[PDB]
Amino acid sequence: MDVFLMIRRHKTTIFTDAKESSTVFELKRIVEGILKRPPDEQRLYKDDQLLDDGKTLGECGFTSQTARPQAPATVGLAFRADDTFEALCIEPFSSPP
Amino acid sequence: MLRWTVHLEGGPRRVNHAAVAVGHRVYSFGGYCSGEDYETLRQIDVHIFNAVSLRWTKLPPVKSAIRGQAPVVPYMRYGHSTVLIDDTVLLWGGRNDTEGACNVLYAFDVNTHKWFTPRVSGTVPGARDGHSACVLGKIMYIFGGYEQQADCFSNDIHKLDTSTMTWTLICTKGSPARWRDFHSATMLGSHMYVFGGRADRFGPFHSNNEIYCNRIRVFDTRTEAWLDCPPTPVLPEGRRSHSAFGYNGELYIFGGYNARLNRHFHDLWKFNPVSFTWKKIEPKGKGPCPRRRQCCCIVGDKIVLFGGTSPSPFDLIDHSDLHILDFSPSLKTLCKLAVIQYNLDQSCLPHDIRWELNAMTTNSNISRPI
Amino acid sequence: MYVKLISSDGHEFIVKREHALTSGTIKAMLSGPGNEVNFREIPSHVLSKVCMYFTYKVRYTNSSTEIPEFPIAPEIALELLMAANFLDC
Amino acid sequence: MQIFVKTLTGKTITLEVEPSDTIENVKAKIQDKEGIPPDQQRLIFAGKQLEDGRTLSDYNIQKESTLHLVLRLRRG
Repeated sequence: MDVFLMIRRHKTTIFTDAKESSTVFELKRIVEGILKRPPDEQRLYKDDQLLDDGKTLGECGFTSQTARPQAPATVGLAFRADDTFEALCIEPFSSPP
Repeated sequence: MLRWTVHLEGGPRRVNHAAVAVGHRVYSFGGYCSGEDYETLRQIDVHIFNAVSLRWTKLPPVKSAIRGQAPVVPYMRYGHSTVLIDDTVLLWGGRNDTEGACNVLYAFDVNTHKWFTPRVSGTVPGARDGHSACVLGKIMYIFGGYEQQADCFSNDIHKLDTSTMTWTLICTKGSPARWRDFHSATMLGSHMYVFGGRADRFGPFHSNNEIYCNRIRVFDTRTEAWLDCPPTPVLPEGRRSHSAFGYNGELYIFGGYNARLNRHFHDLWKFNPVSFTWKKIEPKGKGPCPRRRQCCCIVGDKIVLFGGTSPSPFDLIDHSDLHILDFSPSLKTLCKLAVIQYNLDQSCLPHDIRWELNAMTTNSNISRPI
Repeated sequence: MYVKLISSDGHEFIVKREHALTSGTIKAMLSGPGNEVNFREIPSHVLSKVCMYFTYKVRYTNSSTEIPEFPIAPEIALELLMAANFLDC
Repeated sequence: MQIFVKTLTGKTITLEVEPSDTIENVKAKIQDKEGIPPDQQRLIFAGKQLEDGRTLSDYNIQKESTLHLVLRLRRG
């Protein structure tokens, strides 16, 4: 049912949930209302796989069993730069001692 | 989600005691313990568990108010009941081995710690042990137990109206719950939910037909009627000496003992009165060992569980330990548990956290191991 | 609706405001006199875990179905405890 | 002759007795053999509670028969 996500770009990390049945485009519109960039200026990735606007999250592989609130699944985000898109780049979190 | 978060030793070693929560402190009264004296004239006992500092204390003996008068305090007993109404514990019922059972109402002020015996009127219930007591407003409801004089299980409801200190034997409507003792009765809204207990499958007398109830029974206090209620497809095993408490509108029962199976329990069942359904709950963490006739009290989102009897690794032991079940553990609680579990160095931590870590890991000194 | 929690090492965490309210400290900070919060002392690997705890707490409150525990690695437990204590959560 | 007393949990206690012995006598012998005071004892045979005054032959308890022992639930 519900997938719990981290949408990550550079040093930005969005925590949000969605339905398995909701679409990548719906995911892009959540990003749009937060980061003020429209869907046509966003690329979303599951690891290295670019995600299509019209696939549902479940169709992309996100399952509630693997996107739990205490272990959210990661979604990469890349923005359009000028005529081309920036490379997908996620800055790692710091590390414990 | 819910978890056993504290396990502490060195409390009072008691079973068949009675306890209420006053704020964040639990008051425990009386109870039995093997090898200790339940024949001679002893005053009943009050131990207080502080659920913030996680310390047990004990109140000093009651002194005579005036020279020549005896101290006002119930004699040491077990199988009694205690309820809290405003600033007053009402203690009733129970027995010791010598004087048997008495039916004098005892009142205990939780702030001054003075006992008194308010004058009552009406039809006083006969002395008994193993009854249930619960309250709604100023009314205390006594149900069941084993009557000492009649020598029988009871299925009466006696209500004490503490506004006038008047007992009424309630002429109920509907099919009353079966005569029984060491059951529980829990108020959810205006309805009294009666679960478990030892009983006889034919009547109100011992006859070598002992049974362990599990068809929950519901008493509406507004209409003073026993209700007919839908079947429960799933239900806990029959038992006696479980603990019962209502939390967030639902009934919970812990532990207990079934003599037909000769089995002690440490399970946790939730009953939802609205769906009228049962559900076995699995808390995180290692709980208490299977045991009976412990006491359970609610402190915010936590249950303080302590005391009771269980088989010894026929060979029973009484418990001085105490458990806390936390329905909604904070992240700070989960992290203290991790720091303890992984045995990490605590000397980096700020002193407020260290005080907490210490509190949940230090025994009290009411008792020593046997 | 969302708020931004910035860690010491400069990571930005954007979480539902209702989730962040799980922290009494953040609750206080968002209601200060006269929206985002800068935590100069909490690094990103700790603060990310705190946000996951927010999500877990709100999702599983008043829930009785069996669920996984909130995992706390030993290498993070001391810092996480200090963070939870500072954040009152 | 001999009789047995069994609680619900078990633990047979075979006792040497004669039909003339009262139910108070059998409670006495039980205390000798198990350390249970007679006031916490309740003996039941054929679903009837045995009075402390009547003897064994008054309730038709012949050789090899078992009485049921019910105790005060001091520990619940």
